[PDB]
Amino acid sequence: NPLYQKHIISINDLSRDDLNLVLATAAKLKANPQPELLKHKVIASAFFEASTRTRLSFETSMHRLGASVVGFSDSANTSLGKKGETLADTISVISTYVDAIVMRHPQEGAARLATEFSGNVPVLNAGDGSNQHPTQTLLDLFTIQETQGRLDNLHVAMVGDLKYGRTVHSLTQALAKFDGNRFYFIAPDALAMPQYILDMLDEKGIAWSLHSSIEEVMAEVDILYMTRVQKERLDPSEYCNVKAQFVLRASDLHNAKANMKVLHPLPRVDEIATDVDKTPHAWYFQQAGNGIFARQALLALVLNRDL
Amino acid sequence: NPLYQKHIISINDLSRDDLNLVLATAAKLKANPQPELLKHKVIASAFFEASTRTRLSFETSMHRLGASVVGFSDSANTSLGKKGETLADTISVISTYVDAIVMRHPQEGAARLATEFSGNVPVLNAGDGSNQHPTQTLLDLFTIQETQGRLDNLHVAMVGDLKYGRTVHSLTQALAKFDGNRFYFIAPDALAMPQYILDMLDEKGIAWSLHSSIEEVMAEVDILYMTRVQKERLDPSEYCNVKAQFVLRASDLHNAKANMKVLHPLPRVDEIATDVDKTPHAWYFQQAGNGIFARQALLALVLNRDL
Amino acid sequence: NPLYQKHIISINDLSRDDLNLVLATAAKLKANPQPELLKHKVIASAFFEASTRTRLSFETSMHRLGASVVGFSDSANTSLGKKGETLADTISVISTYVDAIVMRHPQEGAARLATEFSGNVPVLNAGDGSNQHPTQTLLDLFTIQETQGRLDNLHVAMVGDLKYGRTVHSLTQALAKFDGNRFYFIAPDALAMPQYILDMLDEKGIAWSLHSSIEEVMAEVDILYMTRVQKERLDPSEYCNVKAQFVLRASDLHNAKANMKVLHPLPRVDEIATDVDKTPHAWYFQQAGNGIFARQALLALVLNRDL
Amino acid sequence: NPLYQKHIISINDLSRDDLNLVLATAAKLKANPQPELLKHKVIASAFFEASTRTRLSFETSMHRLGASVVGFSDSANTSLGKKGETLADTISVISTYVDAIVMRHPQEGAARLATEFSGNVPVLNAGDGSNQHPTQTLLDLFTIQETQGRLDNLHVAMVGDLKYGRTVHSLTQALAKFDGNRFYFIAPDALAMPQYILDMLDEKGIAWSLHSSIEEVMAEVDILYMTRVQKERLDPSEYCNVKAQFVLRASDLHNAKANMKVLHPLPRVDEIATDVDKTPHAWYFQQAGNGIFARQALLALVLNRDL
Amino acid sequence: NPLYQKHIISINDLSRDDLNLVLATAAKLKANPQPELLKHKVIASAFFEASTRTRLSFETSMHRLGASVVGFSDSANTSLGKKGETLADTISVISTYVDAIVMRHPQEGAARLATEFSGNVPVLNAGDGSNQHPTQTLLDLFTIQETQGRLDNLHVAMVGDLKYGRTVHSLTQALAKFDGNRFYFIAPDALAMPQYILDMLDEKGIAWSLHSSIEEVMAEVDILYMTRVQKERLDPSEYCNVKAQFVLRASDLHNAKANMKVLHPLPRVDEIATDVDKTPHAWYFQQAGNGIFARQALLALVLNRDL
Amino acid sequence: NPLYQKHIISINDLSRDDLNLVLATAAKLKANPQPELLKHKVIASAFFEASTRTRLSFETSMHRLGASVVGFSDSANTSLGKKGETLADTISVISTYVDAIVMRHPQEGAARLATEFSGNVPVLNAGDGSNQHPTQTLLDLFTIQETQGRLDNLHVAMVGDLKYGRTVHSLTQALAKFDGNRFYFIAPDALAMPQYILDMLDEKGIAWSLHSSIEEVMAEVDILYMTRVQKERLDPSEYCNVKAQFVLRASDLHNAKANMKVLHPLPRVDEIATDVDKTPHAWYFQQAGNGIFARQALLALVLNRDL
Repeated sequence: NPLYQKHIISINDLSRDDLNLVLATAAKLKANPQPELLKHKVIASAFFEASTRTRLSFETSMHRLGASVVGFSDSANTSLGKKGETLADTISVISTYVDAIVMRHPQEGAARLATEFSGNVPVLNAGDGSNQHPTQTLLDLFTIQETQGRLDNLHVAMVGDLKYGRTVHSLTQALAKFDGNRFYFIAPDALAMPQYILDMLDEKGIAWSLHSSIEEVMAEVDILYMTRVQKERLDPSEYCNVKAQFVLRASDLHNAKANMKVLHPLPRVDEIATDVDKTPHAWYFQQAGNGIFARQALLALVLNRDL
Repeated sequence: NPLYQKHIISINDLSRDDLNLVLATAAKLKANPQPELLKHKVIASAFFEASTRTRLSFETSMHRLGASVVGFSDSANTSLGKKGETLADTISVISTYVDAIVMRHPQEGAARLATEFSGNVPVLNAGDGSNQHPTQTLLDLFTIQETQGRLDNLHVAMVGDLKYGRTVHSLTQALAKFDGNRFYFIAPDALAMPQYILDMLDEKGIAWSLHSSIEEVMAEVDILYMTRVQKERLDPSEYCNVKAQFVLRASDLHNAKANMKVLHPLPRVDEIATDVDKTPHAWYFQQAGNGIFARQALLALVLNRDL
Repeated sequence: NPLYQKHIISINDLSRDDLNLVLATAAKLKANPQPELLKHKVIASAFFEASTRTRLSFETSMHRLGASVVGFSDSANTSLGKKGETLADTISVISTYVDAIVMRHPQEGAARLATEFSGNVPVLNAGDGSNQHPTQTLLDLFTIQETQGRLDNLHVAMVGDLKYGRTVHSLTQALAKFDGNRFYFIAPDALAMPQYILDMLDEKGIAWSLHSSIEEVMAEVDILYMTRVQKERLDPSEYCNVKAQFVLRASDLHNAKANMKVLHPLPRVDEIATDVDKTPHAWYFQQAGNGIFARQALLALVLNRDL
Repeated sequence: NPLYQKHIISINDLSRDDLNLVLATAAKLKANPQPELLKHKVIASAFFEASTRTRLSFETSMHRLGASVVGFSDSANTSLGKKGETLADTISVISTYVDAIVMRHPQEGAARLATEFSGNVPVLNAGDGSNQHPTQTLLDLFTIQETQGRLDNLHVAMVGDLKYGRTVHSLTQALAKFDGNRFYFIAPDALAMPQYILDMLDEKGIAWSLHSSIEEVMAEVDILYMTRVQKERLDPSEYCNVKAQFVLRASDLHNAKANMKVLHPLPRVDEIATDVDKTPHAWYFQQAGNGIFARQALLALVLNRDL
Repeated sequence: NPLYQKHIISINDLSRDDLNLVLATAAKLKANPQPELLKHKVIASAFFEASTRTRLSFETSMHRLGASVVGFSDSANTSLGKKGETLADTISVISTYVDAIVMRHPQEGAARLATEFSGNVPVLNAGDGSNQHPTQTLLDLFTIQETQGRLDNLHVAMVGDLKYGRTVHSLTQALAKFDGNRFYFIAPDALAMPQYILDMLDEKGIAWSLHSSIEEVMAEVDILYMTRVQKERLDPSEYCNVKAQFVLRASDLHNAKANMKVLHPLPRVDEIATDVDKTPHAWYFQQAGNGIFARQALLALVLNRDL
Repeated sequence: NPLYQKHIISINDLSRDDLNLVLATAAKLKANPQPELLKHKVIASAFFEASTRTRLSFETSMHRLGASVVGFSDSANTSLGKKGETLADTISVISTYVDAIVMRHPQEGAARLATEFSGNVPVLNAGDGSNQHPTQTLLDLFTIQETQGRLDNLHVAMVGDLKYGRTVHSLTQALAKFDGNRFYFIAPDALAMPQYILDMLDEKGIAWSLHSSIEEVMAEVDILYMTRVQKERLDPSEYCNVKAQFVLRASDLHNAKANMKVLHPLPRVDEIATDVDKTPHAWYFQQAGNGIFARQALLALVLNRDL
């Protein structure tokens, strides 16, 4: 168990074998629950910015494995919020209480920074600004493997705010660990996929391309990964991109392949019309449900050495 | 068990037998706790408006039966609060996590709407604007039965904001399912009992009347059900009714019958003077305590098929 | 077990034997956990002002002993916050639900007041304005005993905001129960140790003195107890004292004794430079960690009669 | 010239001869302007609450007579607004600068209070909370005399917020100084004409009556004086009366007498439909225009001894 | 005198002869002031949105001609601001007081609307949202004629926010009334010159072109008219254009013609570096100073029939 | 006339002869008004922070001499307030309109800075943060000369906030220009008279001393100059000094000399009890009234060359 007590900060820190281990464990737990695997563990749920899916799915997963939970959903009633306490001190103190810390924070690098102050307590990154979202990627991969039967040789389009989308940074890096995947990036110029991601793809000799509409790749993709504009992260010089520039409607799916799935880490705003919800391609709610198995798997592996 | 996996949205959806089943189960649990009845259940506590009694009594009840709890007490740190997510999407995602959803929301019909998006997950309405409050009614009935020995042939006065009082809408409908109850409604004209409630009573041939003071019915009632003006729900054209128009003081109880109990779903503001708290008639804190047994009963029946 | 079902409001209400019992129990639990001691207990975590350490350490302690937790971290989404409910009514209702109430409130005397409305439910004071903080004192004593091997015949300096520091009021009273302790108080004139504390020391014939710098006592102390200026409690006529008047830096420790420990109930603001964190004297994070054992001990003793 | 250097605070302080003198002077100025009557006077325009008509008509009148103006339209940038200065000190200082003070203030009695601090400088009350509005009354009388040819033996209805309407308090008192006027008061019960006004009418043996609609007096009135609900002055227990309870529409004028005029001190909100503006009865804009002649007259008489 | 009592709302309503009359009058007044031309006039200065140049230059001009001024610089202390009065009623009442109304309002068409309610009182448009600014254009033309000796056969570049720039809408229309002018428009795509302006130029057979930098027209222009991004008028989908896209620096003027002048209606933000202020081309402060003569001229012509 | 077109920024820039010229002119105008001295002048009243006395007395003085006034009492509705315009640009533009600028601004050095952008237009400093208030000093000197018959060989106490009191900085410098004055400074340590003032007194060999109560100098002073704590200028580390530390009551005047006058530039807050107002020593309202003659004098001298 390479994941035992491992900090889970960036997909960059995980190997393909690490990913495969989590996915296999998640599949096993989906089939055979272990209500007491983490009995007598107490885990911190430390959310410094808003969340519905990530926090509630993480906490549910903790309880499904028998662990207890303490924490907060915003910093306003913490001593950090009201008394001037630093994040470093906050983590140091919490790490004397709990067996693991799940943390979401608006600043890039906050989770990595937390590991410097958490002593021997594993930190799991539930999102650090626009940087990384490794556990979203674990459930995304689980979902892709479940619907496509594999994680290699896929055609994957990512649409929307790729600049600020921590979801796509992690997912692109993860898929780049498998053979022969092909990427299509569709974003406003201002919210393009960051150069550092593209450079990584080039170093690996991975094929990718840019496009100005969903329509021009619709016939070719196995996975259409839609994203929300990260409104709360935008620089003022980017506010013209607040409205979704690419909106998916049911009619846009006319030439989609039979195996194609529309994914979306959620929440969605204007980028997916609700009429998509009724097509066989809509898979974002199934995807969200898979967060339970992916996160149970990760918690079990990080907190229980014996496989 | 007719309640197994049933959505609990409106008293209108429940039969008298349903009510009797919950009450009998609540009495049984009051006498013989079952700390593990709901072991391995995880329940969502989804509160979109303020609550003390309803949320904490519901969560306590969950723990008393061995269930775990995830959720929120306000929408501000959810993706609905900060990222523009719809309520429908919120429920859809939460329903992939938990075994039941307890939900309170400021908009009439929100709980019913949630059932359209919760898939196979039971929704329990902890209050939907000024509409329904079925679990308050369950504990009210439990309390009335406990102090009066029956739910039929009672004289019941309801006082205060009957227009916006979801408590009295549900309770009136429930009591209308039993034989021979007599209702006295005492409210400002602007906050009168809604016509749809009155029409229902007329269809059943149930006796009711309107009055302009507590004093004129005090000698006749078995139950005096006081309510708070629903200040946060009032239309501007109703702000003159913010102050309690009927205030109960200990001296007003001089001609009360020996069996008479003052109920109040709470919280109270100005409508009950604290000197009432010392009289044998004051029963609102006992009533609140009965929320534990009523809500345990409901949870047990909804989530465990075998009686 | 003298602590069984005892309200824990003020150090004034506890005897030296009471304190010794908690400390011995805490040491025992540190060595031999009891994951099921409080199984089937449900405890209220009722926080009406901000907290990181106190609330999370208390809740963790509850879970470590197998108890469940319900409550809130601020009053904003309670009926007290939104519907005008009194604190008295709030406590009365919560006390019908839970087996104990842990409460922090911004008003001096609030915890004592709560005991008047909690019926047969024990109230544990997690801080009542600038008055008392008994559980901070329990962990402080545990920490002092752990590093000094005793609680008598010590030289203890307290620095910073002693007027509003509920931490030092409780700790001074506790240490005054043991033989031969010597106190050094270092505070701005405006935030001096309250006269009522000093009078108590005089009645017991306890030696104490005032000083205008850390340096003048550094060579003599076993414990340097630093505090944060209670900014949110200051009268406007005291705002000049918001900035720490005594700042501890690593260089100030040049003549500290080898056994000397720097304590701080935390959070800290400007009063301890982070370079202190690396010296052998820094013990505030260890101190915070001891909150788990002290609070487990207190919960176990209050809620389980059999030792 | 009885008005020379007279404080103009309440209609109560003026005699019928005083009123007649202002009106005759206003008529004369309407016919023959005196651009230099007040040359070398400087007058303070001191407005502590909002105004369009009163302030701009007063200042225009000052300039039409050759006077200069200094002052403010709100207290926010005065030392009273930002530095904690009392109203008394404010008036004392301003009275060392100017030849007269025109003052509007939200508190009843403020203008009277100002006269205690203004030394030998005349104060003219442009409205003091819900109390008096003497200069509105002067222009109202001018307008009534202009359209009816007299101020005696009229039938005058006043409609709307009579409780808080400083306009109607002053106007009723003024009209009560002439022979044989008959009053009809039409107001919500909560905003009825104050008892002190009614008592005055009774002492003089003046006929008045209350009515619950405009329609029931429409055929009989010479003057229909409409008013705005004084929203910014209402007690919370009066907020149900924010919406106009009596709305005048053109169709309501079907049985109005040929000489009947609709007056309104303005601003109007919902109480007069704009279709009234086109009928021969609409006279509120003419009325507002007469503020120039009435206020010129008052200024000329107060500030220039020689008639 | 074609301008006598004329509403001055849009440049569209003025002829080339009208413009020439104002300019000739302005030149004459610049050379020979008439301190008493408008003695005994009172003019309203009615500003419903912010202004430095327009309001103060207009009021100064009024005083230079001997007129008096009443009004407001924001609507907050008017009855429109605090009592719910409509703009229409506001204008109707003010028009009974004054001899002319100068009005600036945030809504396009507000000045035109005012003329419907001002009776026989001339309205002068000091800016109506993003629509028209006729008096800015009068001073611009005066300034162009002063520096170029003519208003025909010029090369004029307009730069910045041409969509929301009421300044350039009026100025383009005015210059289109003279022979042979050539326009260069340099704007972000989102803030391009409105189609209705361009269509007008096409109808007249006027040469114009679009460009993406100042540099590409610098060598050819007689007038470089810079503008501020109208931040307070931008739609959210335009917020990316808040920062000036074209910034003029002294070094950019290296190939400017000797007669070239940089104009800017002001205020400027980031679009003109202060090092331009020292070059012979900088003429925006001279331009602002010419507002006095242009506005005196307009006031004199509108309010005094005899030339 | 050395003052003709002179910028009036700091008392430091004026000679004793300059001061004597203003005072003699003020006395002459007090005795013989000149209603047309400044006819055809237009002056800017540019107030960027709150004022009652300074702005209204300045504007009154302008009108008393026949000048007109344009300006603003706060920056909120200027283009500086709403459109991002710099102060420099604001002054540059205003200086093309008016014959002089009276300016008050919250930032030290703002008036001096304005002179760099005002071209040939004189700037008169009505207060620049905590720095200078030259026109307050002119009226103070006028008042001292009026009550003491001289400006030399006086005993003058200054009390309150001397650090932030622009009033006392200017007044101390002015009095230091005359022979043999003796100063007593009474202030909280935190708000002591600035060192740069004290150094100036030392360079001139002027006697001064510090005291901790009004009482210890009461018997010796000719002038008791009280001041308000400059609350809006205080650093947070000074907020303990918000309440007046020295409060003057009528009883404190028991041993005052018969010629002693209490001055206060006003507004006052808590530092002078209103019972002082009735004693012969109270002279602050007379002092404020003298602002008219001092400011008329200054305006006349600055704007009219011929004496």
